[PDB]
Amino acid sequence: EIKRFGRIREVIPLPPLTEIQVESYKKALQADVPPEKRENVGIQAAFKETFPIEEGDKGKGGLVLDFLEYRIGDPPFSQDECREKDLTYQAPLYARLQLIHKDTGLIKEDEVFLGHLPLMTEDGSFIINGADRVIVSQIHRSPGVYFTPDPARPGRYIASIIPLPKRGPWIDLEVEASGVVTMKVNKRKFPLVLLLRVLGYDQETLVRELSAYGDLVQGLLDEAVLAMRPEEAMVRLFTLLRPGDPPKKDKALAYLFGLLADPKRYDLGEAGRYKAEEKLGVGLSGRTLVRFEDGEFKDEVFLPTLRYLFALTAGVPGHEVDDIDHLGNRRIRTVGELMADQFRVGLARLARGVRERMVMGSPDTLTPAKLVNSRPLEAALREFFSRSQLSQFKDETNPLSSLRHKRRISALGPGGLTRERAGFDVRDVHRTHYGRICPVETPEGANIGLITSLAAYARVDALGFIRTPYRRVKNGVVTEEVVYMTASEEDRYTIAQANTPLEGDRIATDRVVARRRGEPVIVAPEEVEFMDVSPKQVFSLNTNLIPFLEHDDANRALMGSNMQTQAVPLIRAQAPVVMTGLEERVVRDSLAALYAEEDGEVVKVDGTRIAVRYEDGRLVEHPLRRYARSNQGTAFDQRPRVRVGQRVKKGDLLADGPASEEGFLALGQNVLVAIMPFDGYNFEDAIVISEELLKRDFYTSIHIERYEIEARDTKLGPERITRDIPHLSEAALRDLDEEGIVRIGAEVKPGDILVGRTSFKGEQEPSPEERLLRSIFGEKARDVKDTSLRVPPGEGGIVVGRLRLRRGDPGVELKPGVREVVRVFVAQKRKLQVGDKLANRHGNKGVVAKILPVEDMPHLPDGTPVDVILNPLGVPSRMNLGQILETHLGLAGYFLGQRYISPVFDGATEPEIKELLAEAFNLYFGKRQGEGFGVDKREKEVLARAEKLGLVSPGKSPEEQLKELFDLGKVVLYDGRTGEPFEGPIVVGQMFIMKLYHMVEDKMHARSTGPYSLITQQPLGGKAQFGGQRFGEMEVWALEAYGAAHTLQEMLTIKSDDIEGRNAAYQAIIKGEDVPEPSVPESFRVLVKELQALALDVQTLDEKDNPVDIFEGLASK
Amino acid sequence: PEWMILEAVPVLPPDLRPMVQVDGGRFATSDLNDLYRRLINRNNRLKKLLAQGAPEIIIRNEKRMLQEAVDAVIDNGRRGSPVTNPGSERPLRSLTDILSGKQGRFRQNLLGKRVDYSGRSVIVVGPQLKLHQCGLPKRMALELFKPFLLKKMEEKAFAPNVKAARRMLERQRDIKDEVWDALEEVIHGKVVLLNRAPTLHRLGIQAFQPVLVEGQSIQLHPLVCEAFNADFDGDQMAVHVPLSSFAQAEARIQMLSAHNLLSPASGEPLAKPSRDIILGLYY
Amino acid sequence: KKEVRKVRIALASPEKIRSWSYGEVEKPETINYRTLKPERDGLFDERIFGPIKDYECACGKYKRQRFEGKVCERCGVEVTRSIVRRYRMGHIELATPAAHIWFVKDVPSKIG
Amino acid sequence: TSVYIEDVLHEFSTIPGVKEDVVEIILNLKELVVRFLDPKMASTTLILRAEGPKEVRAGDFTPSADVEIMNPDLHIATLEEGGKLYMEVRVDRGVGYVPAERHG
Amino acid sequence: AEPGIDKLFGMVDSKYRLTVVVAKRAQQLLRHRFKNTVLEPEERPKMRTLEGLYDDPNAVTWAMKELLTGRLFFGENLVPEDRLQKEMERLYP
Amino acid sequence: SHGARKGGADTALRTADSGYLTRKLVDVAHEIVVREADCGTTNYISVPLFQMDEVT
Amino acid sequence: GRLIPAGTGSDFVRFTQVVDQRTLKAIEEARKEAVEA
Amino acid sequence: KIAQEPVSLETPIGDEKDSFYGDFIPDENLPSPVEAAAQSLLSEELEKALSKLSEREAMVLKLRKGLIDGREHTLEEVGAYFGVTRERIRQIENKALRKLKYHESRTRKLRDFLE
DNA sequence: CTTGACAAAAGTGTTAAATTGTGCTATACTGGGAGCTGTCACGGATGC
DNA sequence: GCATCCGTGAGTCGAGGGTAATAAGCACAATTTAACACTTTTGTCAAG
RNA sequence: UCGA
Ligand SMILES: [Mg+2]
Ligand SMILES: [Zn+2]
Repeated sequence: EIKRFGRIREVIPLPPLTEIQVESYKKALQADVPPEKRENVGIQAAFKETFPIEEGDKGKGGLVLDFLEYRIGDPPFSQDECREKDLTYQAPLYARLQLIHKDTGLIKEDEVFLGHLPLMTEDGSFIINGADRVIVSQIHRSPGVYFTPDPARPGRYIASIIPLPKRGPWIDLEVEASGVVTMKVNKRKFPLVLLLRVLGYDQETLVRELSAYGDLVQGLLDEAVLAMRPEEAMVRLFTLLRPGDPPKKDKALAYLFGLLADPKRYDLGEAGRYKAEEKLGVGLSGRTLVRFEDGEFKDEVFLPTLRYLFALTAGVPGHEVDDIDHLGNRRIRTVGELMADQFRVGLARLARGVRERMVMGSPDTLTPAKLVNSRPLEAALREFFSRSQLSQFKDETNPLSSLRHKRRISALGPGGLTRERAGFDVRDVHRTHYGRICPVETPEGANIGLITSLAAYARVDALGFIRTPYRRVKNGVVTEEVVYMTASEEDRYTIAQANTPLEGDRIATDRVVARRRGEPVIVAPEEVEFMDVSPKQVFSLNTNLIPFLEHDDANRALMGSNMQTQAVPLIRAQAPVVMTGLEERVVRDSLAALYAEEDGEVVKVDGTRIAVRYEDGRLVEHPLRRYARSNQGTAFDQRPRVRVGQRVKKGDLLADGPASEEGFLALGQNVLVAIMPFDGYNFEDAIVISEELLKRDFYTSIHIERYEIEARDTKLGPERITRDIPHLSEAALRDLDEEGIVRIGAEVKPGDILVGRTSFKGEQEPSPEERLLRSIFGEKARDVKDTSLRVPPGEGGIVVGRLRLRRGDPGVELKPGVREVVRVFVAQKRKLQVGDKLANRHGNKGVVAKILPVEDMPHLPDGTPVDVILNPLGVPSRMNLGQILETHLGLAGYFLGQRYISPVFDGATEPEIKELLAEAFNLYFGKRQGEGFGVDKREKEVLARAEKLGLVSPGKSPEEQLKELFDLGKVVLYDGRTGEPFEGPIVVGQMFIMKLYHMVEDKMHARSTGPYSLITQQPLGGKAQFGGQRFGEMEVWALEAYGAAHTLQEMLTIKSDDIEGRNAAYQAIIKGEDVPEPSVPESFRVLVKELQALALDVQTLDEKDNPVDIFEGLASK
Repeated sequence: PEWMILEAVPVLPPDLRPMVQVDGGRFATSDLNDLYRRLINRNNRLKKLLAQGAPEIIIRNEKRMLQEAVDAVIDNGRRGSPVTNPGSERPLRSLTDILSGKQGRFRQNLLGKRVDYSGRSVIVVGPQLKLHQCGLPKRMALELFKPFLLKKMEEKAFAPNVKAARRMLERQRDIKDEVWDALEEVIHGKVVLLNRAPTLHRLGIQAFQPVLVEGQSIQLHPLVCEAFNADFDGDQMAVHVPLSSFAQAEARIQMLSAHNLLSPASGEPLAKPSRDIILGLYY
Repeated sequence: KKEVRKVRIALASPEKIRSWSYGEVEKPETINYRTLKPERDGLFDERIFGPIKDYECACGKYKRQRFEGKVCERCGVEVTRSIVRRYRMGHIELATPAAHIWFVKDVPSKIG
Repeated sequence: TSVYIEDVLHEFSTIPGVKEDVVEIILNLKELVVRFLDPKMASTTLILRAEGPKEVRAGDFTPSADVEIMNPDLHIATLEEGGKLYMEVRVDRGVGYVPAERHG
Repeated sequence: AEPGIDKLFGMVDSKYRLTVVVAKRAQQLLRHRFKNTVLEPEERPKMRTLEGLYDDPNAVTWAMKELLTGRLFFGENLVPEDRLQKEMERLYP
Repeated sequence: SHGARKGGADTALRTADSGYLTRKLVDVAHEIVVREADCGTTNYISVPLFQMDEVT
Repeated sequence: GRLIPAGTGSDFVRFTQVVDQRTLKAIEEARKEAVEA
Repeated sequence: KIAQEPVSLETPIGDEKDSFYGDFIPDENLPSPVEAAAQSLLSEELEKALSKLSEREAMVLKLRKGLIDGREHTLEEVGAYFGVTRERIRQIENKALRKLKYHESRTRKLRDFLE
C-alpha cells in the first residue's frame, strides 16, 4: 500500500522544471513563428540590430543590404547520430536579404547561408562536439538607474546607470565634496553641468527645474563653460577624455554619438528600459540614452535621473535608494538572452565582414551571395557554446543531476563578477529571496552562496525579473488567484505563509504569520493580503526531497542536496519508502522516462521496444535505450514495467529510467539501519555494512568508460588499425574478433589491449648490446612497431559499444592527416567495495568500513539482522534530527510497508508516528504471541536496566514496556557475535541512504617510476597520467619540523627529478645496495639557465669563495 | 652599471623552450619561443634598415619597437597590454613570468614538487591497528615497492634475474603467492609515511609500519586521525616512502607516528582518546 | 668533486653573455615545415646549442661515441649527448644598444 | 553459478521477446533454490526452452535425475508475443557465499 | 612504539644524533652482509616468517638492538675518515 | 538560513587568509634553528602570573 | 636541493661517527702501526 | 595538416586558472630509471655470457656486431685483424652465434628483452 | 678455415623533376581603434 | 607633510577536462630533392 | 567545476 501525509494542500502543481532552459531559449528561436510576424527580440533582435547595413548616401558607391528571414530547419543529424560522430547537434539557418544600389535603385535580392548554429535538444541540453553539454543560467544586476548612499560623502546620495554588459558604459552622479557636483564615467571627473552642453540645455531650463526641489541650485550652476553652446563646448571633454586623437570639431559629433545615441553600442535590455522607466517616474521607448536628432542630441534619460537623484538627496518621500542585491533590481541571463546576445555581437563582426568587403571592389558584380561571410558569425556562436564559462559538461550523474544543474544559476562568468571580487553581500541571501532561489543549496567549497539554485515555483520572465507564486486574500477568503508578484512588487503587500491557520477556507486564529520585505510581523484577519501556495517553493529540487527537513540544520541539509546530485544509478534501486511525495513530476519533468502519450494498449513488451497501439487506431511504438553510457560513465537504462498487453490511460509510465522506481526517483535503498558504536569501526562519521546486501546486490551499479584511438598518418607515412604485431604471442590476440578490435562481451583485465595499431618507428641503429641481442635470436627487425591501445589499471570488465569509422565513411569527417579512428565502450558491474562513499538525504556522510559477515549481526527476536549499524556521534555535532525521525517512521513502517509522504515543513509529526509505532508493535507482539513465544529473558534484562534511568515507565509489565521502548524508536538487539543483548535499547528502523559518486576503485592510484615533465624533469601528476603526488610547501615545512633532513633531501632530489639520482636509485634498490647521494635536483639547473636568460650571473661558490661547476662539462664553450 | 644597457641578449636553450608533437599529430610549444622570434624579427629588420641609410624617423621608431620588444620578452605586462599570441587573449609568458608567481618555477618546482614512488586513496578506521600501523592497499604496495620486490625476487629463487622479475610482474595480474609473500619479506622493518591535506601540524604527516590488507582503501589508527585534521566523511590520504636507509632511519626515529605523541604547540597530549572511546570508557 | 656551500648573484656583462653563447640566432624561425629539422640559424638549432640526437652529429657522418666532442666538418655539430641542448645558450646581437626594463620600472629603479 | 544462452553478447544485451534484460533474469537466478537427490553429485547442468507467448519459471525447466526445484512459481521473465529463448545453467554446490567476480 | 626507544633517546643529547648513528651503522651492516655486528645468535633480530624464520634483513632494526646493548661506540671526530673507512671495507667483503 | 550561510562563507575565506599567514610566517623565522646549547646570554624577561581584571 | 643545515643533517650532529666493537679495536690497533716510522 | 601552427604550452585547461598545458607533456627523449637498469642489465648479462665463447670468436663477434668501439667492423677488417680470410670470420660468426644459441635455449636467463 | 663465383646490399655519378626564393604590378588610394566595469590591504612615488 | 595613484598578494592536495578552423598573385631564378645508372662492398654459396 |  501507499499511505501519504500533510496538512497544507498544494492548490497548484509545479510548472515544468525544464522550461527555464527550453522556453527562455525558445523565445529567441521563433522556429515555427512566421517569417513576417515575429517577436523583434531574441534572435530577431540580433538581425534588426545589425541591419540594415549601408555604406554611402545616394553617392558614387552606395550600398544598402536590408534584412529578411532566416530559414529554420533541416537538422543534419539526430541527437544520437551527432553524439557518436563527435559532431555538434546543429542546423542550417537561412537569411534572406536584399542588396539595393543607392544609385540605380535596382533591387537585387539574394538569400544566403549563414552557417550551422547548434539547436536545443529535448531535455534542454545542447550537443557540442558530440558531447552532451549545458548552458547554466547567469545572473547580474538588472540594467537601469540606481541610487545608493554616497560611499564618499557622509550624508549625500549617489546615482548609477548601466545597460547590458560591455554594451554600455557605467554612469555615476557622485557629488565630490567641493559643494559642486562631479559626474564620473570610465575613470575621469567632470561637472554635472558639463554634459548638459549638447543635451539641449542652457542657463535657463537648468534653473527652471533646479530649485523645484530644495537647496540644490548652485552646484548645478557654472559660468566659464555655460556661456558656451552645445556644439562649441562639445569639444571640451572630447579633448579631455581622449587625448589620443586630435581634438577636432567634426569628430566631436562622431566619437560621442556612438556612446549613447547609437542603439547598437548602448543597447539596453528591454527590462532595463522598463524598470528604470517605471523607477524614475517617467517614460521612454528608445533603448539609448539620448536620440540623434538632426545635428545636436535631444534628451530622454538624464533629466529623470537628475530629477530622482536630486529628489532623494533632498529627502522628498517616495524617492528612495534602490536596493542593491535585491531580486527586483537583479535580472537573469537565460539561454535565449545569451545566445541572442552573442548572435548580436558576432553578427556585428559579420557586419564588418559586409561593409568593408563591399568597398574594395566593383559594384557591377555584387550580391550578398559574394558579400556574406560565415566564420565571424558561425565561429562566434561556436565560441559561446564551448569556451565560455556558462557552458560546460552536462550533469548526467543521474536524471535529477542534469535537472538540478540546469536549474542552477551562477553570478560568475563574462560580465558578472569574478572570484577576485566578492564581498559578504555578494554571496549572501537577500531578505526578499524567499520562494525564488534556494537559501541553502550551494557548493560547500569556496563557492558557498556564489552559485545558488532556483527554487520550485519561482519563474523567470523575459525581463529577468523573478516572480514567486503567492495567493491573494480578501478578509479570510482563499482566492484561486495565483499571484506571481514581482520581487519589487513582493515588497509592497502583506504576505502570509502556507503554514497559516487554514480552516474552512477562512482565517482561524486572530494572530497570523506574515511579513513585508522579509520582516516577520504578526497580523490580523483583516490586513491579510497574500499567502503562500506551499512551503516547497522556499527551496530547490533536491532540498525538497528531504522529509522532516525542518529538523535538520541548514549545513547538513545543503550537503544532503548536493550529495543527491553526487548520486549514481542502481540496478535494484528502491525509491525512499519515506519521501516527500515529489518524485512523480521528478521522473516526469526529468524527461528520463517513457510514458503513454495518449490512451492506448500494449502490444509487445520486448525490452528493446515496447509497441503500444493507441486508442486512436494508429500503430505507434516507443523503443528503449538499454544500458547506455553517460558523461559521468553513469549507466542509463529504462525498464519496461508493463505486461505483454493491457490498456493504459494518458500519462501512465510504460518504462523506467536510470533511477526510476514505478514513477519515483530511486537513489539508494531503505535498508535496515541500526544506531550504536559498533567495535569503534563506525568512528567519527564512518560507516559499516553487512554481506547480506552484497548477496541481494542492494547497492551495486554499472559503470561504462569511453575508449578511443587515432590511426593518424605519420610524417613517415600512415598507420592503421589491424590485428598484426611483430613480437606479440597468440595469447594476447585472443579477444580480438577478426579485425584487430575487442569483440562484444569479452572481459578485459587492466592489462588487456582493446584496439591494436601499427606504426613504423624512426630508424636508429640499435645499441651494441641490442645489436648482438638481435643477432643471437635473429629476430627480424620489423620496421612496423606496436602502437596498440591498452586499458588503464583499475578499469576492467566486459565490452558493449564498439564503433569504428575510417576516413571517408558515410556521414563522417576526420582530422586533417588522420586515417581511421576506433571507439570502444567498456562496461563493468561494480559491486559496492570497502571504503566507498555513501550518504543520506539528511546530510550525513561516510565511507564503508569493513563489511561484516551475514553470520554476526545485531539481530532481533525474529532473527533478522541489521544492514549498517551507524554510529550516533555525527548526529548531535552536525545537528540533523531528520534522519532520526525518518528512521523512526521507517521503524514503524517496515512492519507496515506503506509509503510515507512527508512534504517539507508539512507532514508526519510526533503523535502520528507514535500511533504508527503503537500499531506496528501491537501487530508484532501479536506476531510472536500466536507463533508460540513470549517475553525473552534477555529482553527482560534490557528492560530492567533501562528501568533504572526511567527509560521505560516502571510499574508496568515488560510487554507494555517493550511497547514504550519500541515506540521510542529503539528495540532489543542481540550481538550476532556473542548472542547476548546490549545494555540498553538501540534505535533502529528503515532509513534511506545513497551510494555516492566517488568510488575507491577509481580514486585509488599509485606509481613507482613513471614519465616526467618536458620543461622540468619533475614527475607528472594526475591518475590516468600515471604520476606521483606532489609535496607541498607546507609539506616540506612539516618535514623540516620533524627534522628529517635526508627524507626531505631525497624527496626533493633522488625521489623526484634528480638527474642520475632517480636512475642510480632504481639501480641501487634493484641491486639491493643503498642509494647514493644526489647532486643536482635538475629543476634547479633549469632555474639557473633561466636566470642566465635574464643575464643574471649565477655564481655557485664553495667552502671558500670559488666558482663551482654546476653543469658538468656542459657549457664551457 | 653600463651592463644594464646590455647589447647581446642571452638566448635560452631550445630544450628549455620545448617544441614537440603528440598522438594527435599537431605540434605544441611554449610562449617564450614566439617572443624570442618576433624580437629577432625587429632586431634584424632594424639592421637591414640602418646600413641602407633609411630615414631617421623609421629608424628611431624601429629602435623603440626594439626596446619594447626586448622588455616584453622579459617582464611582459610591465609596460602596456602584454603581447599575446595573435587572436588569443592568453598573454605570452616571459622569463620573469615563470620565475615569479604561484605556479612559477620557484614555488611550484623548487619549494615543492611531484615525486616518484607514491600514491593515495580513501581512508578507513583502524580499531585493530596499533600506533605504528597502517592498512596498505595490495595493488598499491605492489606497484609502489616494485624495485624492492625486484631485488627480493632476485634473492628468493623464482626467476633468474632482474629483468625477468619486471616482465613477470607487469604483464598478467598473476599476483599468485610468489609475490604476495615476498614483498612481505621486504616489508618488515622499514616503514612509510601518510599525509592528509592540508598539512598544518607536522603530525599532518606521520609514519606507520606498512601492513598489507585486502582492499583498495587505507586503514589508520583512529586516534591520530584527529591530528591529521581528518574525519571519515570520505577523505583521501597520500602515501610515500623514505628510500635512503639514512632517510629511513629518520622515518622510524622522529618521523614515526608512535614517537611524537604530544603537541609541539601546547605541550599537551596529541592522540588522546576521541569520541567513541571516551563514550564507552566514561559510560 | 667539490661541495657547493654558497650561491652568489651578479650582473652579467655583454662580453660575458657572449662567452655564455655558442652562437648568434639569426633566422627567427622554428624549423622546416617539411623536415622538422632545426633551421639553419633557427632557435632550435642543433648546430650550436646541441645535437638533436644523443652522441651524434647532424648530417650523420659521425653517428657514434668513437668520436667524442670532435666538431663535424660537413655539419659543424659537436658530437655529444643531446643533454647540452638544455645547458648551452645562444645570444642575439642587438643593432642599437637596449636597456632592461627590470631595474627601470621596479620600485627602487636602479638606473633612475 | 553458471549461465549460458545461445542469444547474448554479455550480461546485458536485451533478448527479443523478453521483458526483463539479462541481468534481471540474473536477479531471478540467485533467488532460485535447487536441491540434488544425490549427496555425491558435485556439478551438473540444466536445459531450458520457452517459445511463444508463454512465461518462464523454474518449473518450466527440463527435469532430470537428481534434481528438484523448490520454487516452480519463481518468476523469471515475462515473455511477450512469440519470444524464443534457449537457456542452460550449471548449478553447483559449495560452502558460504562467493561472488561471481571471485570465481570463473 | 619501537621497542627500546626511551633508553635510546636517553643516550644521545640531541634527538637527531641518534638518527645519524642509526643511519651510518645500519648502512655499514648492509655493506658487509651482517658480518660486522656485535650481536650473537640469541640477539639476532629474527623476523617471523611462514616459510622459515630468518634474520630480519632491514638494517634499521638491526642498528636498533645494536646500540640497545651499547657495545658500539659513537662520537664526533672519532678517527680520521681515511683509516676509518679503509679498514672497514677490508675486514669484510 | 540567512545567518548560517553567512557564517559558512566567512569560515571559508578565512581559511584562505590562514594559508596567507602561515606561509608568511615560514618565510621569516625559518632561518632560526637551535644551535648553540648555551649562547651565554645573561638576559631574560619576567612573566608575572598576575593579570589585572578590567573595571574590577 | 641539498642537505638542510638543521635536523639530522645538522652541522652539529652529522659529524657523529659509529663503530662496532670488533672493527673498533681493529682500527684502534692500526693507529699504532705508525709508531714505527 | 601543415596549416595549423604549434599550440602554446601556456594554454590553461579545465575550468580553473591553475590547470596548465605545458607540464602535462611526458619526457621520453631521455632514459628512464627502469630503462637505465634495463640497458645496464642487458649489457652486464651479455657481458658475462661473453666468456663462454671461444677466446678468438668472442673478440671477433665484438666487431661484426659493433661492440668494441661501437662501430661495426666488416668481414674484411676482422679478417685483417686475425690474419684470416673474411670467409673464416663469417663461419666464425655462424658457429659463435649458434654456440651462444645453445647456451641461451638452455639457460633461459636472457629470454627476456623480447620487446 | 680457404678460393672462386655470384646475388644482393651498397656506393657513387649524373639528371630530371620539385621545391623554394625573388622581383614587381603605375588611376588613385596619404593621422589607428576598441571599448569595461560589483574588492581589498598596504607600500611608494608623486602631485598638492 | 596630505590625499591619490601603480604595484604585489590571496590555501592544500587532488578528480576530471580536453581537442581546432581568414586575408593577392604571377613569372622565374635558385636550389633541393628525387631519379637513375652503374661501380664496389659485402655477405652467401659451392666446395677445397 | 566538485570531493576532502
Ligand atoms: Mg574528512
Ligand atoms: Zn655531421
